[PDB]
Amino acid sequence: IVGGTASVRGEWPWQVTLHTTSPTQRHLCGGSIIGNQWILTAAHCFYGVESPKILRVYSGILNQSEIKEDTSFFGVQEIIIHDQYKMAESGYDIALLKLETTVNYTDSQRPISLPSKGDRNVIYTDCWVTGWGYRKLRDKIQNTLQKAKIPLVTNEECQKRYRGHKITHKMICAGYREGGKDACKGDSGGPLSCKHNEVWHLVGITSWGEGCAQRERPGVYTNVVEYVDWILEKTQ
Ligand SMILES: [O-][n+]1cc(-c2c(-n3cnnn3)ccc(Cl)c2F)ccc1[C@@H](CC1CC1)n1cc(-c2cncs2)cn1
Repeated sequence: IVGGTASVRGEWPWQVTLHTTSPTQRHLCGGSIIGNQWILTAAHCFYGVESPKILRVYSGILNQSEIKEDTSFFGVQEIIIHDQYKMAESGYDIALLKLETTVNYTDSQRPISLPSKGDRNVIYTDCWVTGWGYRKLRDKIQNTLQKAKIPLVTNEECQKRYRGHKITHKMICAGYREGGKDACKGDSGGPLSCKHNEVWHLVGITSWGEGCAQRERPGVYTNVVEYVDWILEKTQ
């Protein structure tokens, strides 16, 4: 996260850190708890992942340094990537992880609701991106989970900033015109979380962008409301 600040324990309890363990263990992507055995993340995260065997899901983590050889994690039973996914910039950047067992929810590990039926025309004004990613283009994964409030941008404005890409209704864009706050490398797959009537909703999945926090180049997010039927179908 560029231009963000440190979170505290329990502040974003649906946020998980997905680790790969091949050829060495490291943070791969963010993700969001949406059910006791279900994580929602980005399909691009699994580029070069040979199978679910090498994945570890860690929840209730504030600092990456908390993760040691005895830290509990969830195994991944199945990776479900959208059938039309080809690359993040073309859309369909969405994946479900089915865990091998059920999260018992606690103060530090909680689900986030999907955008609610009948809320299609809600204007979200309280949206936050979170993650352990770079603070600038040439950086490193951060120890403490970071947060930044970022305003949504209309798809018309977003298309004007990305005339070489097709910005569809299945994407949502977010950023300041002057830049300075954005997701960056290592934040992909995590949530764009928006609070409405004091309830948090998973509005976006961090997906792609031209650079990090550049002027007039918003971050692009998978528009979760447009995949609710797909999510319900896979998780039934
Ligand atoms: O995470 N992440 C974020 C963005 C991104 C950007 N960025 C544009 N240029 N950089 N970021 C801007 C706006 C928005 Cl919304 C973004 F989602 C693009 C790509 C990635 C991921 C894809 C990898 C997982 C397949 N990635 C992770 C790493 C590293 C991990 N460990 C050390 S490096 C490098 N790439």
